[PDB]
Amino acid sequence: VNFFDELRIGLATADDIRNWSYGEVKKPETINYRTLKPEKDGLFCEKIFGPTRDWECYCGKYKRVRFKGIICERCGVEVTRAKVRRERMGHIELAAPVTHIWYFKGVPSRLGYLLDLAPKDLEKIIYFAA
Amino acid sequence: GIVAAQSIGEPGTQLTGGLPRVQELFEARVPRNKAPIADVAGRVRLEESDKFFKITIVPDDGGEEVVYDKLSKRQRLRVIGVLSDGDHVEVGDQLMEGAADPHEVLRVQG
Amino acid sequence: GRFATSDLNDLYRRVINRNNRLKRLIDLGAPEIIVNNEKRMLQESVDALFDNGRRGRPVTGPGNRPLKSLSDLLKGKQGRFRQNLLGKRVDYSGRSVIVVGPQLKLHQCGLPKLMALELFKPFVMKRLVDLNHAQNIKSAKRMVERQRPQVWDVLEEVIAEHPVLLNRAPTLHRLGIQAFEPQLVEGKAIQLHPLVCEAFNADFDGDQMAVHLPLSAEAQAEARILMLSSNNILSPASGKPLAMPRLDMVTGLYYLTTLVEGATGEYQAATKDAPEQGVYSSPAEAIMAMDRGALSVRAKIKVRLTELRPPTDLEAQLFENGWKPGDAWTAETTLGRVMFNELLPKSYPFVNEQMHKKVQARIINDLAERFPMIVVAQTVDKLKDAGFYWATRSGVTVSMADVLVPPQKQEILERHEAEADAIERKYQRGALNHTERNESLVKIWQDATEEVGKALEEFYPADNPIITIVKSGATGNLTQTRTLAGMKGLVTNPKGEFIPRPIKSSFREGLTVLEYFINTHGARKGLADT
Amino acid sequence: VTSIRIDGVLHEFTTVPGVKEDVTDIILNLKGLVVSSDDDEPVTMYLRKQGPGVVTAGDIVPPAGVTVHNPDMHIATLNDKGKLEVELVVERGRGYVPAVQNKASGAEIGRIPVDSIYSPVLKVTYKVEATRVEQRTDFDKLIIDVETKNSISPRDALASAGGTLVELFGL
Amino acid sequence: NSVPGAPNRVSFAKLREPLEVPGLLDVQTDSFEWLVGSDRWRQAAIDRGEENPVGGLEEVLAELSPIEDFSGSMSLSFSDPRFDEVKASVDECKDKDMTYAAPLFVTAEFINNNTGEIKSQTVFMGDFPMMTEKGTFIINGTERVVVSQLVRSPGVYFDETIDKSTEKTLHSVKVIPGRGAWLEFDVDVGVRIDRKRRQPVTVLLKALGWTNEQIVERFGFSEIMMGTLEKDTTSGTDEALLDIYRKLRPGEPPTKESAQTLLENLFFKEKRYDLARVGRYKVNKKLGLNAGKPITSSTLTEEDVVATIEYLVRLHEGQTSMTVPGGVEVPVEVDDIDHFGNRRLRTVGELIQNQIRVGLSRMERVVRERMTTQDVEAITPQTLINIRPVVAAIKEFFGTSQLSQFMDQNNPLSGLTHKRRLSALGPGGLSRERAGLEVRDVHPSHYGRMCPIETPEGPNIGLIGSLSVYARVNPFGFIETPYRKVENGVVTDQIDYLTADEEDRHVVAQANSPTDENGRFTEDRVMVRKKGGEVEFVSADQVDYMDVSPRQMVSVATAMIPFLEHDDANRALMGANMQRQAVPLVRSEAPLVGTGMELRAAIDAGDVVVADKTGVIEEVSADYITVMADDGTRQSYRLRKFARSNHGTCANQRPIVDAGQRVEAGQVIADGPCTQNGEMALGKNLLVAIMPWEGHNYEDAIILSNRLVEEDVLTSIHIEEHEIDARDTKLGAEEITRDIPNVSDEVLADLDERGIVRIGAEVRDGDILVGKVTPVRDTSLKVPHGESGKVIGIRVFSREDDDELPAGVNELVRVYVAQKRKISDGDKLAGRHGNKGVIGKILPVEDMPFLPDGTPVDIILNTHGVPRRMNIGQILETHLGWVAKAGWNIDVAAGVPDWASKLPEELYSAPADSTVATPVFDGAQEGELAGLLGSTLPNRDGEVMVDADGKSTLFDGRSGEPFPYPVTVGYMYILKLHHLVDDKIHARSTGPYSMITQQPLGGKAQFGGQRFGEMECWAMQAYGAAYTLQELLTIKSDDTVGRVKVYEAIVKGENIPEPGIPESFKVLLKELQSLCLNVEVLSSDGAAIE
Ligand SMILES: [Mg+2]
Ligand SMILES: [Zn+2]
Repeated sequence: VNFFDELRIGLATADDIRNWSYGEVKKPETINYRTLKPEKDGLFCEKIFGPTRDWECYCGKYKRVRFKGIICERCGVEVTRAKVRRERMGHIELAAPVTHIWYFKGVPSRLGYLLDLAPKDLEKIIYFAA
Repeated sequence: GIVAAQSIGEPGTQLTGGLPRVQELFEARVPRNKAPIADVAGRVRLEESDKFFKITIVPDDGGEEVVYDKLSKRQRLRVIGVLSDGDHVEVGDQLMEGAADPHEVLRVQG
Repeated sequence: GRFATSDLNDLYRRVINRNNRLKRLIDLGAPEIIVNNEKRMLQESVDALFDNGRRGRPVTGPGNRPLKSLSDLLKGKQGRFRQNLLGKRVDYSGRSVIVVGPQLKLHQCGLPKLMALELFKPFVMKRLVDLNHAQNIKSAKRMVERQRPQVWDVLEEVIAEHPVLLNRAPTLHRLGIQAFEPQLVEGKAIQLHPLVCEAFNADFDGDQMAVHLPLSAEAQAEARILMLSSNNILSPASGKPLAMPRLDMVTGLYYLTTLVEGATGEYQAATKDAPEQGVYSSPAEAIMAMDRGALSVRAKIKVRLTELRPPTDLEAQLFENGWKPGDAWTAETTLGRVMFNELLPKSYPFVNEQMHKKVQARIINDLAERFPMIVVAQTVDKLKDAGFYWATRSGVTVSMADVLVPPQKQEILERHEAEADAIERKYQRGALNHTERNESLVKIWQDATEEVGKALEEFYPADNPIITIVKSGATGNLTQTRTLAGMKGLVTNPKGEFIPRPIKSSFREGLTVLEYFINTHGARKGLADT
Repeated sequence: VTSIRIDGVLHEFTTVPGVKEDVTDIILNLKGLVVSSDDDEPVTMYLRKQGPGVVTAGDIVPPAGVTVHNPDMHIATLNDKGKLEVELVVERGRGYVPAVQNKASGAEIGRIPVDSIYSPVLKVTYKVEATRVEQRTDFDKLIIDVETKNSISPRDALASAGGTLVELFGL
Repeated sequence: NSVPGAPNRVSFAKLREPLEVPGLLDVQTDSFEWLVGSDRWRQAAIDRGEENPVGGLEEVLAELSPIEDFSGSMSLSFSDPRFDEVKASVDECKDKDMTYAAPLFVTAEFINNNTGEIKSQTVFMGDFPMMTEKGTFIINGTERVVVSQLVRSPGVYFDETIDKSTEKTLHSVKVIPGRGAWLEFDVDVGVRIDRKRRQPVTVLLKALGWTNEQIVERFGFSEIMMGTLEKDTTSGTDEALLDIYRKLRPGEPPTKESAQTLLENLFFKEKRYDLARVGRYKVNKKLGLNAGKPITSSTLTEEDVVATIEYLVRLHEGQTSMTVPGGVEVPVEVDDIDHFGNRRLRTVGELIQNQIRVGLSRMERVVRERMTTQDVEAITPQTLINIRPVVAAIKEFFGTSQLSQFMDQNNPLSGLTHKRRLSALGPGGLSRERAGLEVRDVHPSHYGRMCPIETPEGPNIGLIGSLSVYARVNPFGFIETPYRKVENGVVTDQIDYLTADEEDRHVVAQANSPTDENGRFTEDRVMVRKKGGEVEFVSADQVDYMDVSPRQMVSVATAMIPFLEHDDANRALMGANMQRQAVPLVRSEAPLVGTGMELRAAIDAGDVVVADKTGVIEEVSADYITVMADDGTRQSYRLRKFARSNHGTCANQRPIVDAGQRVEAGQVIADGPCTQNGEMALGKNLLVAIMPWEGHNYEDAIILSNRLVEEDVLTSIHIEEHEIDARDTKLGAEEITRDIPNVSDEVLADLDERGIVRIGAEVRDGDILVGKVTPVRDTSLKVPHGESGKVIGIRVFSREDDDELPAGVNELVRVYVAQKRKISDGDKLAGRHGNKGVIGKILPVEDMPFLPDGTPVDIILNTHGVPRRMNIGQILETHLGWVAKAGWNIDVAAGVPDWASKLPEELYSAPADSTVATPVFDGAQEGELAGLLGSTLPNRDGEVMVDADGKSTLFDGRSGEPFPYPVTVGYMYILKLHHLVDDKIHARSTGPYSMITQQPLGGKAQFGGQRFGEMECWAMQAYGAAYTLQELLTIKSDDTVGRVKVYEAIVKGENIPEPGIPESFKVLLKELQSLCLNVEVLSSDGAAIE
């Protein structure tokens, strides 16, 4: 199509950030030092992000181009193009809610001008000193 | 816009005052030689102090005369023969040789 | 084996770690202090992730360097917005060194065949599969990859009116990019047109250019109509013709058109005995009289012209009813001016003048405002070809004999010593100070420079190549001629102040080590400024 | 000379045991040779010299219907340690050709291409005499100097040129 | 003249050379011999000046030692830096790809005070890199060179800056040290230590220990001095000491005992505050205190500090006369940081010494702690000392440092001029952006020390200077120039090396001075240099010094530009630079017009092979020469043949001598790449014509005859290196082997049993060089695009072999590929006068314009590119070139012609191909050239080609006619530059794309596309070629669906599909989505999806 007249912005709500995301990363691991493969439910994870090689699952059961739009029961990776690894956004569920630094440490503070308080006091609230 | 931009931008290489004056005028900053303009139209009278120029402009309309005190002796008066006591100066024209502050010209002459 | 990992990974790791630990502390049922501390750590981790080195100290990994945040992708000169969006690498594009291509028409440019072949590889492959040269695409790809003899018959059939955008960095002005018809050339250089060199500000002193192949029909069109060099002769500055003759062409046409007394085949107008002699039935006759040793191109001859339109005053006095598609009228001109007007368009009137770069400027301006752009494009190309042809047989060549010195340079200089030394005789007594002396010296030696600057032109003959080059307006100034022959005069210090002892010697004579060493300042200063 | 093949060295950019000049400079000197052949087909000459002395162009042993026209010319200087065995391939052409690559043709790693100059003429010039004044039908007499390498005589060359021009003027 | 066995080059030298051209690698070798503490230096230090020599290492150890623990029970002092036998010879390091280094010992005595027993041992510091006689360091088998750094000398620099408010001259001094805190005194604010603003001078003056009376007595007739002690709030010593001590460091308990120790530790102490010998010297000589005293003195304790303030108040007051309490009288005047009296040159030795210092200081920590941790008595300096920090500090100095550059080996002269290079920039030096327009500019002190002409044309103009010919380095590091003294108008032959300081104290006349045979100013008034840069013209009585010979001020590179003084500094600079770009040519040939410096440059450059010992040549081979000495020994000089130089050029050395020649001590045996009979021969003598010719030579292009592509006169050998390593991975292990799974026989026919291409097999852009297999996948080394030709040698290093590989490698292989570059079109040529240009057209020799004898001219340069550019050097060089090529005889007369009155003897007659020397500033002249062109006619025919004006009647080969006016033909020596089409030409329809950035990976080597920048986009927008820009910044770069579809669409011959959205947008979108900025796409009616 390549036809969008205007471009609107805003603030990413947890709902919209969840709606964006395809899977939830829930382990602090990138790639295995031995084999150099992506780690399951970690960063670079094929299940949540996308497949390493073009039309190839993690475990290595479905590696054919013929089929598309199916999730492998063993690993849970979807067999599509690799380019999605530079598209399919992820997310992290914070056990405790965390504010954005841009609406806080900005000069003047947007949260600070919204809720009407000193930035030095707002610092103490966010950084658990009050 | 871009035609004009590039047209103005290109022959900066073929200059030597020069590109400083161009970028100073385009960036709309206060000049290196702050030569004031006439705030009101009237007749000029210049008193020569201890190595200083006291210019007073007596107005034609009927208000307060424009007075200046502390400007350097090596700024030089505008050639309009040359500016001395017993002359009538316009609100538009520059007073001394150098560069007229744009902000000053805008607020006075629109 | 070694990893060149991005910093984001470490921040995301730090966040997910502290998130997992916090979730484990929530699962455990821990006290408030450790949970609030872990929440502070998490808060600081996400804060650092979104903006590193904003609140207090930045996060660092190997060797005390701050981690590239998510916002650090966007901010800076190496930002996404700035670096990785405004200037990119491009496919279907080449770069090479430019050479002159004076055989080429303005709209044409010469492309190195070994470049061209690769630059149009798919386009030539398409036509190679269209023809029964290649059986399938892969064999065409292989054929063009191998550079087989059959490709060359096709590559012109493929390149036929498929223009290319030539660029010369830095791309200052709009014409700094121009579209051209790529003519194949054997070599590894881009044969640029001589006129467009000013439109690129491109010398042939190693300066590279970048070819781009516009692929889309729309692009091909845009190239052809908007920015094809022929279509935009006039600069987008003063609306003056930028693609006009400069350097050689100028001296070529200057020599071609300029008039000379006491020449070969000259107009005499003899009394009693002989006829007028310097009178010729046709420009053809005059050309035959020139090529055979009998007529000199720069002779005030009386030629009878048919194809050319006369001067505005001579239009009225002769015809003033019918036109001259094939009539006849007499002109007291130079063969060269007729060979010049032969280049200028049919319905354009006669000039009968020496073709100074300004005269060329106003002529090509008149052509630009009066005639279509194609007429200008072509006429200025004929002016280029003719100009260059006549640049050779101009006889513009430099020699130690050709570069002269003014014979009064001894008299006028030494006199200007007698005024200077005198000041010293005034100083030693104690009247004038060093600073006023230092200025009066500058005045005196500037006057001395001026005297030589004038005196040079009074002595130097007209045909003198040095005088040709400058007084044509081709290139160079009377300043450069004065600092080449006579003396450089006063040269400036690196502060801006002038040195009171000048260069009292021509570059022809050669400077003394000191006079040179003083000259170095202003030149290095100039190089540092440019 | 179109391609030379020294049995020892495997490429241009090395040296032979016990020679003064390097293989590049030997090739560069063998370009300086002047030879003439009857058969236009590629003919292989042989130059074999073992032990000390100055290898000249006269020491080359050409086959039947090939002649060297500068025996005096210095190629390489040897010692008792060094042995120079070089075969020089000659072919009849015209003008100049670039050093044709053996990778393109069906030629082995041993064969070294050399920048062939199929130009048996060395120099040509001319001046024209005005001879007689403008009155009584003036004519121009041209005198041309033709200077060959000794591959062929000026006569042969000028005749070949004249022949080429006569062939080249079609009507 | 002076050179033992050089080919006779007739000279246009009017004066006699007083001083011979000294060692052109002295500023490298001598400095490094001063660092090492070598015998040749030691003797020179014993002879010249002070009678107590100390080597760089001896000094840097002497200053450091003794190392001692906090208690002061055990200590450790070093001495005697002995240099034992070197690991291997220079060639073997370049062969084995190791470093050329000497094992370095130091005698170390572990002293124990409590017991009274000293344990002595020889400590092996490591394989310390040593210098070659060529003046280079071979690091990891690469000839690197340490460029000498220009800096502001340690000392006290007074300045005066104008105020915007008050408009008064405040006199601000800066006390720059070797290492420590930087003191500076102002007036209107006092002292400022490490940006400690507002600290009146009286507080430290008191705090050190001056009573308020002694300040009033010492200051004398000062106003601001009496103002500063009046303005001081903290009156008394301890009050002022506690006042300054708290202000110096915040958050520390301010005690007297700590303050009084810190005050005298920060300045007066030797260990904490690193005093400089050059500093002590400078402050002693300039302030005038400790006059006629020994060197290696202490720092500025008190006397210097009060003397500098005494100087400052006298400067601020404004009196030229001064008398110091204790010191001698000295004139008072401001100092300039650019002026060479203050601008010192720290050189290889000192730059290595400064890193040895830091290394041994990084060791001193480890030793100092190791002594406190380890038990007493049962410890030896073997175990205590760690060698790693020092060898690491040196390997760091030869591992990315701006003062340790690659040798530019484009030619000998490029290397030679890469040595004796004065760098303003680098660590412990001013930055490229920080450097102003004033410091870049030349200074009247530069004259005869740094070259005013030679400097790059890029952004480093003025900064990267080059040391002048006769200049040398003083032991301090001050650049000294030689002069001849003159006494009451009678010139002496006493060659004296003066520094930029004492220079300015004296009166120096220029070398072009009329002399009375022996030495006496025959001219009544001489042209002279006065105090500073006043090019005066004064009486002979007043003058005390004079320039030895002319071209003092010129660099070795710039000194090979014949008729330099007829050029401008710009084109001179351009030519001087171009000569350092000149490529080496297959045959190579010397200029028919050069300068005397070309004979000397080639031999000292070090690529030429010289005879150390006088003798007869026993036998000559292409590989090596063996000479039998008069001493009786046999020297076997090894030559290197088609060895790769740093900048991809040939290091091919030719033996010039025959198998029974006679060689004297210091005579050339074998030429290096750019040498013909032991003189610097970069380019070639081409028959130049000077006329504009049918467009091809327009806007400085150049046209040359196919003759050059035929004869291979300008042909170059270019050698490129291609490396690959069998590095270990976690899956398996890499191996260099012939067998590849996915190939044909044709692509592996050139390979051998090893699995690498055989020596001499011609390679094409794409062909396999090294067959390598990754655990199985093919990761073979392929020759890059725009590169082809023969393979010289394959240098292999295996795990099986004993050679040193880098950590995590099984088998390194390094392939040398040679290509024989013919001078094609677009390749850049240039004279020695800046007259550069690309090769326009290669005219088939016939059509090129020719001389009436038949000789067709080799190049044509455009006339129009002479007057505007202001370089008529090329024309004089062309003319004297013609005079040189064709033999000549100045038909003398009964008693000489008038034009040759000031002409050299034994240069009336000369034969064909007669090489000529013209001293760059005192060579051939206009009236000499004019008459000289009046030559004989040696063209085998008996007619002259040129005329008395040097303008030949050329014949047009194109048309056939003779040109209507006579053309300036002659023989200009022209150089092939390194700017070649084979490097610069790029092309890309489609190929491999980069992984991280989804645009074509940029590069000539990587088969890359060109950068379509912002300024290119502005021009495209200014046209309004929307679809063009929207193609270039989408399917022709970023768009992954576009880049694959466009190729298919073009090759099928369909419409180009509409460019969708670039990856450069998607990445920004996803980046802003990752920054939690909810960006969404929607039109007037209906919202879009990503
Ligand atoms: Mg340029
Ligand atoms: Zn799977």
